[PDB]
Amino acid sequence: ISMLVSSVLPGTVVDDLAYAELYSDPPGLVPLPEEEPLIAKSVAKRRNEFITVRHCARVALGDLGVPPVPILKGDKGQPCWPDGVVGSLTHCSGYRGAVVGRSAAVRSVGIDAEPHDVLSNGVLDAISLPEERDEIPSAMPDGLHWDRILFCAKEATYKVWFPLTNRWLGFEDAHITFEADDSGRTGRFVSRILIDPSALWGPPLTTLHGRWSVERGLVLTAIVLLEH
Ligand SMILES: CC(C)(COP(=O)(O)OP(=O)(O)OC[C@H]1O[C@@H](n2cnc3c(N)ncnc32)[C@H](O)[C@@H]1OP(=O)(O)O)[C@@H](O)C(=O)NCCC(=O)NCCS
Ligand SMILES: [Mg+2]
Repeated sequence: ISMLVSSVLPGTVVDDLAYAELYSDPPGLVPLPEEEPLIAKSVAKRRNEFITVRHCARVALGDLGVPPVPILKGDKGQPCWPDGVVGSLTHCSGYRGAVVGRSAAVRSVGIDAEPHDVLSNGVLDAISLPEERDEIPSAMPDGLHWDRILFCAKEATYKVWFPLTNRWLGFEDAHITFEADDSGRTGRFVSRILIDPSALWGPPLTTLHGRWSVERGLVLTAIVLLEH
């Protein structure tokens, strides 16, 4: 099938990026030796997911011109990319995906996949602002689980943010606004950061523009920031 993450990478960015995805855990994918301590005591389902996602990452790197390398885990769980590379990883039920780019062209990337299923009201209240719960249902087509799409967009926001700030970003630290395309299955979002927006260097992260998509029972979101 066609790759789902394509739908949330706009033309302005897609040619600076490489990506790969899978919808299962193929047998005989293996970790690189350096990675094995990370999943040595993990349950098989996590072990295999980890392996598959790292495999997608190396396939994408390969497309970028980067030889296969181990991808370790940093201090706050972030992937350790090779120098000169930025990227993002995501998994959920029925999806494993990776997007990478060269850091000379791409400042940061965050992606996230979720099942297109409802969230509990308890979760919705923890991850949303009162104003989002008022605004989004009007912006989004009936039938979309906009609670999950919101949640997915917030997680993508953190992933694009952390490599540029090395600071925490909570769910109530960004206000997300949505629009829907005519298809009703794709659209844009903007995350407005509500805390100190300063990057470690360069321009501040004040308003982050992303894309969302619903297809094959999945929500995909992505934010891509280019180097200017
Ligand atoms: C870490 C988190 C963002 C992961 O998102 P998720 O949708 O639950 O799970 P995903 O499978 O999509 O993503 C997991 C991957 O995120 C990546 N990740 C973890 N921490 C990260 C960080 N600090 N920066 C960037 N990427 C990170 C990892 O690569 C991980 O996979 P791996 O363990 O195989 O290497 C999420 O679990 C979380 O804890 N969020 C709290 C922060 C947040 O979302 N704030 C909202 C800001 S508006
Ligand atoms: Mg997710």
